[PDB]
Amino acid sequence: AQYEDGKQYTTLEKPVAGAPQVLEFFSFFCPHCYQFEEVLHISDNVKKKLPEGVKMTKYHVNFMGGDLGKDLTQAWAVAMALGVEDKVTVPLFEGVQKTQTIRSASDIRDVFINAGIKGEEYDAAWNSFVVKSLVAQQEKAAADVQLRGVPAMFVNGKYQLNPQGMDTSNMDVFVQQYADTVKYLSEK
Repeated sequence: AQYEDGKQYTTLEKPVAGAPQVLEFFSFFCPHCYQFEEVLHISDNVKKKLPEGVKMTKYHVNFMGGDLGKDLTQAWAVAMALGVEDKVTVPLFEGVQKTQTIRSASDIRDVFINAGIKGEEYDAAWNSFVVKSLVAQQEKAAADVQLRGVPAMFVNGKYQLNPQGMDTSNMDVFVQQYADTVKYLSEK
């Protein structure tokens, strides 16, 4: 067939019940994740081709970057809670990987402040139980699929995207194949 298990995607032998429809994992330390997000815009091109009624979830992971890595998972929880993902994703990626000006939890906080989130409102969220449960959600979702590398995308807790089975000569063409594959998997 045109889409083949083991080629553009794989099937989890241990499917995850109640999993988000489309679930993407990343780390702000992850070089291919910087490419995915800042250069290829995978999340965005996938979303624009998703069927009606299929929602997209994106979670951060702990297993890169040690202590700062965990701070970033908590910061991403804050971003989700406040709904400012689209204001902090670029400066967090560039702060960690481009300028390398993010070295501490305080430096992460600076990104949100510069983006216009008020200090008290960031700090309140950071220390909130709603953020603690969002951190838990992120950790649980990664645990459920035994996650060991990023970037990664999962559809309905059953299928895992396999971008290595795709031509990267042209970036535009790769992105649309990736997006078309997610849409196909979503209609399965």
